[PDB]
Amino acid sequence: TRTLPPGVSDERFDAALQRFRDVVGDKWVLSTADELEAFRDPYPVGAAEANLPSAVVSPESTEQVQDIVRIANEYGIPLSPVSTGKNNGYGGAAPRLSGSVIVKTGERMNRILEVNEKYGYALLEPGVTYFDLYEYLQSHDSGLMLDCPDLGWGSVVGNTLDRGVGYTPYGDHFMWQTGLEVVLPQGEVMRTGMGALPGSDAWQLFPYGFGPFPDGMFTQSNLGIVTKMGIALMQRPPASQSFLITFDKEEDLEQIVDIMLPLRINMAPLQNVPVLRNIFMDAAAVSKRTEWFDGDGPMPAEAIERMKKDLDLGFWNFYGTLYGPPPLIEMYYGMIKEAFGKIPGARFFTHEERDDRGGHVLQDRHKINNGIPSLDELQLLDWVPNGGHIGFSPVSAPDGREAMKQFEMVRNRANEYNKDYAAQFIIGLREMHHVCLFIYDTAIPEAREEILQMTKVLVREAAEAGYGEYRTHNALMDDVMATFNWGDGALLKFHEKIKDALDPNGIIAPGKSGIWSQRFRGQNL
Amino acid sequence: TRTLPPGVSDERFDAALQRFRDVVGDKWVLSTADELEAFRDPYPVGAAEANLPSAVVSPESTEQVQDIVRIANEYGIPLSPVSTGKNNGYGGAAPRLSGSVIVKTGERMNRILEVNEKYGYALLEPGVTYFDLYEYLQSHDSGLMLDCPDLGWGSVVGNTLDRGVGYTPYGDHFMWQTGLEVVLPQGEVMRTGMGALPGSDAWQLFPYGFGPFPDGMFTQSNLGIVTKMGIALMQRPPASQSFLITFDKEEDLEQIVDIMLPLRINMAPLQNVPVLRNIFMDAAAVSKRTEWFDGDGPMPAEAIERMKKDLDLGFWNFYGTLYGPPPLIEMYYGMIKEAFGKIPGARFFTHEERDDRGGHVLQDRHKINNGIPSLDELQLLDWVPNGGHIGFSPVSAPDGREAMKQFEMVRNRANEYNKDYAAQFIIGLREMHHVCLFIYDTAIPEAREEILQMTKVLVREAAEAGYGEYRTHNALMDDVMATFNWGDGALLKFHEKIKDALDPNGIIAPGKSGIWSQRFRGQNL
Ligand SMILES: *Cc1cc2c(cc1C)nc1c(=O)[nH]c(=O)nc-1n2C[C@H](O)[C@H](O)[C@H](O)COP(=O)(O)OP(=O)(O)OC[C@H]1O[C@@H](n2cnc3c(N)ncnc32)[C@H](O)[C@@H]1O
Ligand SMILES: *Cc1cc2c(cc1C)nc1c(=O)[nH]c(=O)nc-1n2C[C@H](O)[C@H](O)[C@H](O)COP(=O)(O)OP(=O)(O)OC[C@H]1O[C@@H](n2cnc3c(N)ncnc32)[C@H](O)[C@@H]1O
Ligand SMILES: C/C=C/c1ccc(O)c(OC)c1
Ligand SMILES: C/C=C/c1ccc(O)c(OC)c1
Repeated sequence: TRTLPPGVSDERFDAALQRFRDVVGDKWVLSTADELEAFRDPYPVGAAEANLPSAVVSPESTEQVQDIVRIANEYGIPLSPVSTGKNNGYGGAAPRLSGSVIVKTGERMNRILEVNEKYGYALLEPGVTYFDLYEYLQSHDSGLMLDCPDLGWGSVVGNTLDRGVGYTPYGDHFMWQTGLEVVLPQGEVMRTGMGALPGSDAWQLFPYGFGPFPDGMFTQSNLGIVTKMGIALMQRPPASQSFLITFDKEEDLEQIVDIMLPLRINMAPLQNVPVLRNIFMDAAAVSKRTEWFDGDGPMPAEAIERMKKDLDLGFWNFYGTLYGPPPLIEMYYGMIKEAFGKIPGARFFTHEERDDRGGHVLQDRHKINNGIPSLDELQLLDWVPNGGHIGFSPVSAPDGREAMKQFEMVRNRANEYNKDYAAQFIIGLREMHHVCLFIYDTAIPEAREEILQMTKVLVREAAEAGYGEYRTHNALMDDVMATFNWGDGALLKFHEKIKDALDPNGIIAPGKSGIWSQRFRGQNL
Repeated sequence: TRTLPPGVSDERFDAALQRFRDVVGDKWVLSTADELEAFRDPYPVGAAEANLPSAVVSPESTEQVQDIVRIANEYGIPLSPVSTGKNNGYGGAAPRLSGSVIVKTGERMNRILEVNEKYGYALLEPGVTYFDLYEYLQSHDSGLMLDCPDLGWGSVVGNTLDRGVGYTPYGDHFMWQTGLEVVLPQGEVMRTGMGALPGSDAWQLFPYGFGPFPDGMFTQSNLGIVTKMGIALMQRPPASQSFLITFDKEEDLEQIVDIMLPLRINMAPLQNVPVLRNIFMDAAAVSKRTEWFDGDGPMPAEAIERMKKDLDLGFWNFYGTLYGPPPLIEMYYGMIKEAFGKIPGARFFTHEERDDRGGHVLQDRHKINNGIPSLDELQLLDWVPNGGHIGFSPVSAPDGREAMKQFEMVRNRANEYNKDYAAQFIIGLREMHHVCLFIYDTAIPEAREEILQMTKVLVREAAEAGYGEYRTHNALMDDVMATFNWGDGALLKFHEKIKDALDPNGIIAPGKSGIWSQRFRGQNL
């Protein structure tokens, strides 16, 4: 049947659609079943249908966004804002609440408003992709570099709004976000920071402004539709060098992490955001599962050994980058070798030293860690047919015992539900994002349901061990928010109060981060 | 006459006081005229009496803070939270709204809850001063260092909650804040970030947690009473060196700033937060005004030259610190000399090369910039009798011309109101906090009034030129918030909406940052 917003009739939904067309143009509102297929989660989770959009609206400007918001308030139509809608692993462009209208800001609001070479910043609309900004920087012979996630087709803005991550020293996107413009849930427009001071030139210079600092409240949030965002850009260093350290054993995880911490916490000699990837992650990037194993169930030990040998990789593979004058690089690299060289079986390779298939990941990281966006990691989804992934993404202390515990816990369930567990620890100064990608066949109802049930188990079991997720998929948002229930669910109650105050009609992305406005609470969708 | 909360009778106040004594104990509620004299602003602004507390309550736990808040809500009594109450220049411990009860959290909530050597952080109650944490670190032979403002008697927490600043690489306090516990305006308690996850070890490891990120909303804010805060701590480097560069001309300001920017924006060779201080600031630190000029008006140029010559300082004096192995320090100092040595008249001194009176500020910065707290700068307040100061603190782009225009704009009004303009530019990566301290005799009603009128003029003039303040005094909060009125006052309306939703009875620090809850709006308070 036609997907309709909750509580809204065919007839009223038709009238609302026409008003959206009055604002944006007929070509810029999609509402047929065929046209909406493209906006389904590409990596669906759960057997049953879920996260169904009712329409897609593509506004050209902040004023059109305002008008759309006003219409949605009058009709009681929920709006789900995206930038580019490439949140794959977490839902793609699909709304948490079925029946919502997707507001695809990035389709037409895709301008680079300013790149300031002197002060090292950009001012962006939501449709500027990493590729788009890279092209700009290259075209203008900029001395600045961007910080990108693994896939360059996402949005500088949109990735930041979900507190996404990259891998240069500017890898904490939200840290470097400076100023934003947002349309609030009843249609009012607001600028944060120094941008609230008319005529200031400091909107991208000083993030805080005056008074309570609100920008974080627009991240992983349903408090508005963001229309402009600033971000600091790092100066490109004079030289760089990337390296891979292979570690032979699953059980080396503990020592790897413990040796890493003292080298990272001061931002030297580990200057970039290191990643520690398991052999499933690296093999999926360069090969299909049937190259190593075509039986049933989890891949046997002997098959794991063949991936390692054929690709010349370890069970754990550490990738980092160094920057600066050549002698600084050499000094740092020497320190890294000496430290991690304690682990029996450790082998080191720079980006100049390996040109082979297994080395493809190191070459990709050398691009990414130098702000050169890439789509090479899309190959991961060829690991099994109709491949998809979901991101289960607990936070870990930068402690080997903790990391090992988390690894063992996830691996036990992955094996039990027959899903391959590819791991990427993303290593900050004092924490790691432990990204667990389960790669699966999206066509098969039981695969999708095992994914859902396995990840619900892992959310709960992680939380019982004191671990929480940094980011999650539409299907897990209620379960993850339910783990952050210190003080009798104080955090969620606080969010809901602000939600209801700013969005009295319950319009913007209901259910994002488990935050449902009053009219939807307790309805279980 | 007895100071009472607004619309609260003598008897209703006496009843409240009793309820507060029941919670905290008799000794820990102050309510006599002369016990309250000590909580008046030490540097009063304006001729007329303002910012009068009705009582001070000193809780020993979060549970007590919750009960005090519940009592206040029942009675309609405003509560103005402070940590140590040393926000001198901006109000001291005094409340914005006369008749509020000061909640002096730090008197008895003064425990160092954790200092973690491995992960480099502290979890703190509000009463922990910089001197307290320093003593802890020294006693335990820690490898960590703290980051302090110029006066060590403040609160690690309280300073961060007003987005205050220090001078090491960790000098953006709010940037390094990681987790907090807050009592919300009806008495609910909440932990942010990973602290919301029961049993997490990552409260001080990963700041954002899950969902909308709220910690900024409790800074320069009246949304709660903070009871615990975490902060990252830097590893002490193996060596450090501080330096002074003196510049001879008032007109050198533009070139100093333009040369500085490329050396600062990448955190090297200017690793620390540089300060650029004028001769008035440095002379006040070491000498009284009457040493150089006796006369009620602006200091003549010949007296300025005498200050410079006797103290062997410039009109502009640049202070920085370098850290790391001794060869790194040498490369960076050499670069700094080569760049700033292009300004005619520039002279360079390390912390080993001055033992004279004018060198005293260098020695003090060498402490501060190494996380060694000091109160030597209290000498500034001896510039004139009964000395006080107010901070007029605009943000500047790191542009020489902008810094010069601000300098000239402020200097001109200072002349007109007969106040000396002491300047300290605090230089971030992409912005400067341009702190203007006006030092005056707090005992002369007319001087307190000129300070008020002058600074009201400066706020308006600066906003007409596109400059806003990062932080301000109780007397200026409304005027400063009024400058940030892009989009017909959008930012303030947003803040009011949240305030009213969290604080329906209008209890917590009414008027902080210009944010008044519903029962107080449109009033002359
Ligand atoms: C499958 C996968 C995913 C992945 C990755 C590797 C693989 C194989 N590596 C990643 C990495 O290195 N770092 C990282 O942060 N994420 C990584 N991913 C996940 C995903 O690809 C990316 O994060 C991607 O950049 C996110 O998608 P996009 O950038 O297109 O962002 P979006 O879908 O438009 O928005 C995400 C959410 O943010 C909120 N949002 C977005 N725009 C707005 C506006 N304008 N206003 C309000 N809120 C907005 C929404 O919640 C939206 O859903
Ligand atoms: C006169 C002066 C001041 C000064 C300075 C040099 C001189 C000569 N140099 C400074 C510097 O280098 N950096 C800096 O940040 N400030 C400097 N100042 C100003 C002042 O001395 C310090 O900032 C000082 O540390 C601040 O005072 P304190 O640390 O005691 O903090 P507070 O008065 O307790 O709190 C300030 C405000 O924060 C909010 N607050 C505080 N505690 C709470 C709790 N628990 N809950 C909610 N809000 C709280 C209040 O708004 C409070 O007024
Ligand atoms: C190789 C995968 C990287 C990744 C990093 C961070 C994420 O949140 C993520 O989500 C699917 C994926
Ligand atoms: C020497 C003055 C330092 C200072 C720095 C930052 C401030 O906000 C400030 O305010 C009174 C003072």
